[PDB]
Amino acid sequence: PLMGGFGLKHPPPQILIKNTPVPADPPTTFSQAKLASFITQYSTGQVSVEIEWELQKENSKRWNPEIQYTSNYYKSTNVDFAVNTDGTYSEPRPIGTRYLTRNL
Amino acid sequence: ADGVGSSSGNWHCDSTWLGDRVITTSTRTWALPTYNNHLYKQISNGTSGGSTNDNTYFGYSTPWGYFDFNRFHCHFSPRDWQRLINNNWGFRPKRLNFKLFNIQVKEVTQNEGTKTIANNLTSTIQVFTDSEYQLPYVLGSAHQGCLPPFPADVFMIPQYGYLTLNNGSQAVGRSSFYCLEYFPSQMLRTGNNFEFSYQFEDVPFHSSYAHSQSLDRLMNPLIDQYLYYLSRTQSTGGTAGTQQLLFSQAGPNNMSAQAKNWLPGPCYRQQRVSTTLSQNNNSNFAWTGATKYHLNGRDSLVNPGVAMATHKDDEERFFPSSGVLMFGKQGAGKDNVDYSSVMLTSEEEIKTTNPVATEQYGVVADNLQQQNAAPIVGAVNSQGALPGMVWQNRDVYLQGPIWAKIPHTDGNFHPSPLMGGFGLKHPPPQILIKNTPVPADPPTTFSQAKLASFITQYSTGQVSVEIEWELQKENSKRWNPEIQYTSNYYKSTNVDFAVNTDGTYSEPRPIGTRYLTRNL
Amino acid sequence: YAHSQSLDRLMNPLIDQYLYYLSRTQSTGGTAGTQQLLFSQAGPNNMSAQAKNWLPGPCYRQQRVSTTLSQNNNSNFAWTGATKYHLNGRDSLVNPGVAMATHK
Repeated sequence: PLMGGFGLKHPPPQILIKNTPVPADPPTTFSQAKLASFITQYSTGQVSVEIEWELQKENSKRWNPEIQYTSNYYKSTNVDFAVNTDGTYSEPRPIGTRYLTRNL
Repeated sequence: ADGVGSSSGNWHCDSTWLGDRVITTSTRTWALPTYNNHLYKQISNGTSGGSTNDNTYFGYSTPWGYFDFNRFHCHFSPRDWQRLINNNWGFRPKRLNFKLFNIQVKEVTQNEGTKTIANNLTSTIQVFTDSEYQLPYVLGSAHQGCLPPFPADVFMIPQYGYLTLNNGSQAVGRSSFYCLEYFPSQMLRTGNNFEFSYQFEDVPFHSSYAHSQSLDRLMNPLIDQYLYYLSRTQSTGGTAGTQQLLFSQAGPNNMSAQAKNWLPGPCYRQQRVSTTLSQNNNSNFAWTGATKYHLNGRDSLVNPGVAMATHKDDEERFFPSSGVLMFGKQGAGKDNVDYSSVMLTSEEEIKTTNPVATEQYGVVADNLQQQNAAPIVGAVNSQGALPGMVWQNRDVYLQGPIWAKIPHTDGNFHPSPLMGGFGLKHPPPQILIKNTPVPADPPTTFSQAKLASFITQYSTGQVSVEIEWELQKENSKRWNPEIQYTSNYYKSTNVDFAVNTDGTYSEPRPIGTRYLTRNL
Repeated sequence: YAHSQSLDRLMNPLIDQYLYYLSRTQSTGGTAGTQQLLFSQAGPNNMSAQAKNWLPGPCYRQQRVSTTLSQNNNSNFAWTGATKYHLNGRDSLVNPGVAMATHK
């Protein structure tokens, strides 16, 4: 994929969910028209997704230290990757996946 | 175990195509109201009012509703119907399975002007099938109220009623009254579900195909016949007309004169109507010039009638008045709607074996000729069954009825439904459903009168019907390509057999079942 | 046994049919009679116009005779007006004939 990712011929199936329609009271005389009146309704619940990942461990003879991803040492008004005073979670920066080096 | 917090069933819609079987299955959401305030009622219409003698009836409307799946588009998507009619010569139903599940019962109450709706967890509904066919069988009259063609629609369940012998509006002595509470029925609360299985009796395959040969062309075009016919009764080329009997062998030159083993199917004539308005007469002949039958003093229109070709070659515009099934387009009125709204079916394919609906069956002699008396030949407008006669049944449609119940009688002739379908002596039992009445608070002092005050109530739920179909595969040595049913290639504002911008599912045209050919 | 339903009344009296029939060939209410094709669904109001799956049994007509003497014609039509069949040059009276209702 050009956005980056894992191209999959059979990706994880997409899960579809819908509230079953519940009709409001029909008339007492028969009518062929479909029922256009429903009870206003919504649903809530919990969802768990669990992915097992396989890792390729870094094995390298490089003598000097690697570059690592580290948080800023200096003081700040609020912590990065944490809620603010109002309770809003924010992500300060995009975090790329490549800090390690290999030989080309 | 069942309960108020667990679902009684799952949603299933599929068509499984395996070998020579196809199993179609549908699920819909229904809503069943309370009919007749839980009352049986006599209903009748007499000739005393503006009604004529033909329209009189006597019968009863019940509190009960009933499920009707009897139309094909209940069980087939337009794509599943296309696989069927393109690839197969015939099909017949084998068995069905039926389920009610996920039943909600809800009470509704009015306070001033506000409405409110609440679950009633302890209420029931009553469901029974008439396995023994002890009730008037009201399916197969092509009534509305079938499951919708499109699975996302929610439909109202139709009220059950029946008609009985009458004289005028009054009832005769043989008139029957049926109390439906007098059968055993299963009672279901919101955790209960209902199921039964039915197996179709052996029925001939509906023939989905056209003949690639007309009935009168079965001959070899190359070879003469050894039989003779009477070619000429008069002397040819002579200065006198002296009569002489001359015989000839029929051959490629005159095929119309050859001897033939078979005859076209039976004929009962219809009046011809043109879609071009100028060609029709100026009058209202719809009822007057109609083809009717007369039963116990009441004239009943013959609709659609015996299966007959809609029109002959190179006449598109003519159709028999009552002869063809007529379907309406989505959102069409019930009364005096214009021609553009209806969809006229046509039988093209049976021109081979069947006479044209609007024309005479043939011509027979009216007299015994003499040297004095000229021969006279009359037309045959209506012709019953003769030996050596072959015909095709009317074609089923995606919008049309699947089966009918063969009346129980001493005798019948070729018991196949005239709307098209599968005639069944033991059709699928009709399923009856009703909300059990729940009384409003009775008085604190005893009274003998029955309780007329009830809690306003209705129920909803899910219904699954699953039919296994047997297929007759097409095996043909035809070299050139068949005609197939195909969607239009050109662009359009909206897709055929799909919802529009407003969400309304529509069916553009009736789809007949015969695109394949066989040899006659 | 007798049937408790006539052959043409097998319908549900409550519900309309989804099929249509040709109700009127002429323009209604207009100062001109210009022909126009108008279709309608048959229903409880007109049952005679509904589509039906079956037809009444076969018919071979008989001459009608009244027990009231005054109503009958004055002649002897017993043999002459009789319903006969013709077999090898001999006319045989059709008796009793195909099963048909005696009277309406």
